[PDB]
Amino acid sequence: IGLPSINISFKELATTVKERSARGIIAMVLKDAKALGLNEIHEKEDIPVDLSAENKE
Amino acid sequence: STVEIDFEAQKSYLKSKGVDLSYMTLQEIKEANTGSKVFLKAKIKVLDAMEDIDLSIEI
Amino acid sequence: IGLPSINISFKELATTVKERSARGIIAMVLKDAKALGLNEIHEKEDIPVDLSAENKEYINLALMGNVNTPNKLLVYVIEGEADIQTALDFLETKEFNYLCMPKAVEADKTAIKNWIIKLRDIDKVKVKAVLGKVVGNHEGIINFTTEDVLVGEKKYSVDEFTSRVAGLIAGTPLSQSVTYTKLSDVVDIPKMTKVDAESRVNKGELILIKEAGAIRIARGVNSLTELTAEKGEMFQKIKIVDTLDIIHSDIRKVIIDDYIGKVTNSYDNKCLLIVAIKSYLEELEKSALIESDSTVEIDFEAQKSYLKSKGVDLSYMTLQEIKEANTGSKVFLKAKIKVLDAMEDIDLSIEI
Amino acid sequence: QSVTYTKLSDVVDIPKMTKVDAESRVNKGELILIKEAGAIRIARGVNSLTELTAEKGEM
Amino acid sequence: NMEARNVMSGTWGELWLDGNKVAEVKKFQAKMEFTKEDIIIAGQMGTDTKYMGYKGKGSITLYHVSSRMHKLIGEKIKRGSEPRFVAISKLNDPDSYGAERIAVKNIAFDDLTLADWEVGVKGEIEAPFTFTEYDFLDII
Amino acid sequence: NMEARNVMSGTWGELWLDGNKVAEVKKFQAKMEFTKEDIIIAGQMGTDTKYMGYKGKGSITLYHVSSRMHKLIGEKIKRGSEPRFVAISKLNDPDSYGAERIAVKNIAFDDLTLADWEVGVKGEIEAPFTFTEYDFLDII
Amino acid sequence: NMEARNVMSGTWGELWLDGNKVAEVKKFQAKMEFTKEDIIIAGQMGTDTKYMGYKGKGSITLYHVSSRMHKLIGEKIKRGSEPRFVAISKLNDPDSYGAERIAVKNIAFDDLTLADWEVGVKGEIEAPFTFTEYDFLDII
Amino acid sequence: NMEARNVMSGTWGELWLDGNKVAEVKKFQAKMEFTKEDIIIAGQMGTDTKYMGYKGKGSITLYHVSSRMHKLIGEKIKRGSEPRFVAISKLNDPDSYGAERIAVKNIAFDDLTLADWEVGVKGEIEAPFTFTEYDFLDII
Amino acid sequence: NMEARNVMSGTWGELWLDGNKVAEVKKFQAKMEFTKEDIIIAGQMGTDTKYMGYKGKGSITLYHVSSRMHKLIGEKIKRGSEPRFVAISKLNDPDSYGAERIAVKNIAFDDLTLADWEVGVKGEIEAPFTFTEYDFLDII
Repeated sequence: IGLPSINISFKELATTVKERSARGIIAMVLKDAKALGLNEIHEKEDIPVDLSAENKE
Repeated sequence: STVEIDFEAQKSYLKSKGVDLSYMTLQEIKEANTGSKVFLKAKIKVLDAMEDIDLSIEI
Repeated sequence: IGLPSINISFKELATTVKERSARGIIAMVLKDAKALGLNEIHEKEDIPVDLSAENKEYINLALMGNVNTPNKLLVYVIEGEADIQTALDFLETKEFNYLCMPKAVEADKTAIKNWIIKLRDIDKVKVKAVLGKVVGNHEGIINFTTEDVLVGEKKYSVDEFTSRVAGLIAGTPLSQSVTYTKLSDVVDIPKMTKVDAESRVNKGELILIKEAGAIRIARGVNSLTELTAEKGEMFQKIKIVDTLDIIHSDIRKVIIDDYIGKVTNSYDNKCLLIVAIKSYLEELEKSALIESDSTVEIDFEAQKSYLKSKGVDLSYMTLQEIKEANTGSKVFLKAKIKVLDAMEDIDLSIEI
Repeated sequence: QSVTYTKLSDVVDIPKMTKVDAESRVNKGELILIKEAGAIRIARGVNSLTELTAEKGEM
Repeated sequence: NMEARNVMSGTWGELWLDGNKVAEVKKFQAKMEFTKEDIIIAGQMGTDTKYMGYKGKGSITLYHVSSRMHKLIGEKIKRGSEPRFVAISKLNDPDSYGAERIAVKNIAFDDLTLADWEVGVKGEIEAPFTFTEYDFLDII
Repeated sequence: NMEARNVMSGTWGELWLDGNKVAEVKKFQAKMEFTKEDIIIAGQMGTDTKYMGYKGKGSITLYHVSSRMHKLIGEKIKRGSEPRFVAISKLNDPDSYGAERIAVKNIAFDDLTLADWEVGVKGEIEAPFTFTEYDFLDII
Repeated sequence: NMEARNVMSGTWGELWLDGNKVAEVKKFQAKMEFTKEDIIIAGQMGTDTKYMGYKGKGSITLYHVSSRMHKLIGEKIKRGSEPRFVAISKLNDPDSYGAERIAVKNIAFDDLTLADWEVGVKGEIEAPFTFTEYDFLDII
Repeated sequence: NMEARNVMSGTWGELWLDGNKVAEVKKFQAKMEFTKEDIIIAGQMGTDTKYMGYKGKGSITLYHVSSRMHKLIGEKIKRGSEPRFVAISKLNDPDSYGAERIAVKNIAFDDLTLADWEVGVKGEIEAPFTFTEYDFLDII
Repeated sequence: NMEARNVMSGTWGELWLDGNKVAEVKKFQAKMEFTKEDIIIAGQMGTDTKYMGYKGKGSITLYHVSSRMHKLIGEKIKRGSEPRFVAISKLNDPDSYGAERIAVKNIAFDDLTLADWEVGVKGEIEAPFTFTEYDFLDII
């Protein structure tokens, strides 16, 4: 369980992204020469690095 | 929290003594005589204390 | 009990003493073969006669403050032929703000630098050291680099004048900064050009300069030079870091004394903790150490992340239920504050 | 209450110990003292039980 | 989307005073009354108002089971030292949308009841107060 | 830990006046009403208060069985000598946590009822008073 | 030593006015209301009072069977001569400890009812008064 | 364009005196009274005036929390060396068009209050003054 | 830093006159009125002033409990030998920053009240005075 951790940290200012919606599912089919299969995507920050820039955008 | 009769332990004890469990009602098993033994079970919950704190201060 | 005493005596005027500061505790490590241990010094006259004269001058240097004398000096004495680690291990237990040691060498400065970085980053105790020639990349290290400081026809090296600097910093009220503070007792310093002073200040050094009038401090910077998104330019200033360390110490005291291991980790007790911290911040706002409109609240993103890391299913779970969910023995909070800087740079354009 | 972080005032000196070593000792099942600004204190109110099973949890 | 079950019942209220739970609480009230002053504008038939500030007023009622208020303020009031307090009120009805928790701060009580009893009547204590600040924790 | 049986019943009250037990007591009340004056602080929307002191007010009700009040004050009041008294109130409910006993001192009564009767109505006496000091003996 | 039977019943009251028995009396009341003025003492938080005097106030209610009050005061009041009276009230309950008899003196009535009647309502007369003196005869 | 919310409230006023902020300020006044002399012109029925100068008059009222005025002027006035001061007044109501900030210079106070206290009354200080110069910073 | 509790209450005032404590004091005043003469400078629209001196004025109010002022001054004033006094005023409110103690010296009273009574009114005495010197002991 480790030692007790009491950490008070100071840091510069930061922003907040928009809240999410539980409405809307889109199916998109694209042809690629690498990493064939089914890929579920939750956010645009996390897209697997295999796809081309053209398909990434 | 709850307290109740430990039905399964009573059944295992009754089996160990040699009584029949087929053609016996569940009420019949629950109220059966058990010599000098009493089988019970319960359920409780207990919470932890405060020992770790994270406070992130933006300046 | 004796006879009644009506004792009326006459004498000439006595020299006034500068007022004491409620803030600022200095620990200084000295070496002498005699009178070892820890000595607590309050006034300039109370100095154990067993120390050599040089150590007496070092203590007298640390006693002089800027606007007030430092609140307290803690003196630890070691004979020698031993590691400085022996004094550092003992000082790990005491409470102080600044650490200096007039006699040191490169490996000894390395020990002090590593020790203070360890305390600040791992042991979560905000302390600072004033060292002679150290290139620490930390806000906990103040690099005072000025050679051969002359006071009253004497020779002070860079490492042995840091007692005066530490007393100066500890003697300054929190609303002010040490930039352009003048040292009346200093008489001479080596010839220095403005371009060189600019370069040294840019590199993170605390230096003396000769300006209009007497000798004074150039700028109130730390040794920090590498700036990231989390750590901007404000972390380079001595005054800001002093305020932040005071906030850290006070909040830590409240938490450790009243809450750790004392109360069950339920949502009601978390709310009580939030109210306590908010009241402390309001107290700070009433003294103008920080600006108005500061906030404290539950850190929702961090709690969601912890709950997810434990295998909880955040599906059709209300935001209220997530906010109030049990989190073992952990608490996630966040806050916002604002601190202002001192006046240091002025442009005035005059049309004639 | 718990004895976690309870301070012992009359103690004034303790052998030095690094943080990773203290972590490892606590995870081994030992009650240890640690050094802090101010007095000395207990690290974590832990047992010597280390082998956990489906019937004996971390509580 | 509005149902009768959503209305909050006062039986699901809780109260902390000076950091301590008040198990014998009967009612809790806190309200900001605005100071408004009339201003007649030339050419306008309807009289308007200017907002100048507010006065915080409240009250607590308890069943008489202990000497809570006596211990809180009695000796200090006689010596000329007036204490100030923080109260936290929570309303969490299981059939409502959510919980409403509010901190009321800088509380100064209006009086102190030393004794109030009558034969055949159960004891209750009514304690009015004033206040100047507040904070929202968990609004709906 | 809060139970309905813990609430103190007024039937378990007793009263001493001028050192004598009052067996015919119906109710007893004593309260300190604080004097508070408004103070508006520049830059603050909520108006605060300053505590200036207090005024002690109380009352006693008795069944009419004797001429207790007449003997206590009647002849002295007419001559211009005003007497002052000490009262001790005790509340000791056997089902409560403990007892509450308070001495109320420097009592000055507000009036004197010489007669108040009506055909078909049982006699009662209400005696308001003021006071300035008190002591706690056996709080809960 | 306190029993419910000891409480005095108002049905056992009697009244004499101007030396004559009043058989039709319904209620009688007489009370001294003290004049008290606040005095704040330097260094004391509790406000004290100074006794300055009293004002006697009372009332009589009668069933309307005759013209008693008309004859007592009507002609004299119109001419500017105001009469003053003595009243004696006695309360003697056979189950009480003893009797209470008090003389109320220098009585001046507050008004005079010439007529007050309503169809379907039995007649009654309420006569308030003031007074300045009294004597105790047979207190308990 | 004009609405009741635009009227400036006095609660949003702040004051600096001799470089130091005074948090206990209750009110602030400063005004220039013009000196005018009548002049009758031959052939004209309406009498006109000639402007000759002005005299600056003002006042500050504070809650009594410290000995501010004593320290500012008491010792110097006794020795015969009169000090002069600068005051800055700011009025910044969030619902108004903007801020109004004014410096009032060469201030000479009219008197000094050593003590003014009464039992049951909170302490206040009134300090009138005269002045000759001013400057506009942030007009609307 | 500035809160309503810091305002000094007059109930915490105390007074010494000619070395003897005055327990019956109601209020105390002492103030220095400056003498100022107008001066118009050529080329300047704002008229300035020159400080010339001061006149000390004050007063004391007491509840009438004894013949204090009679004994202090009556016989001496008739013979033509005017006495002079020292007064010490102390204001020590427990909720304030600290105590304010001042000595007012060379006091000469303006009059002497031999009698002032009215039926139904409690007695009070007002005693104005003049003074020339003072000293600060315990400023804030």
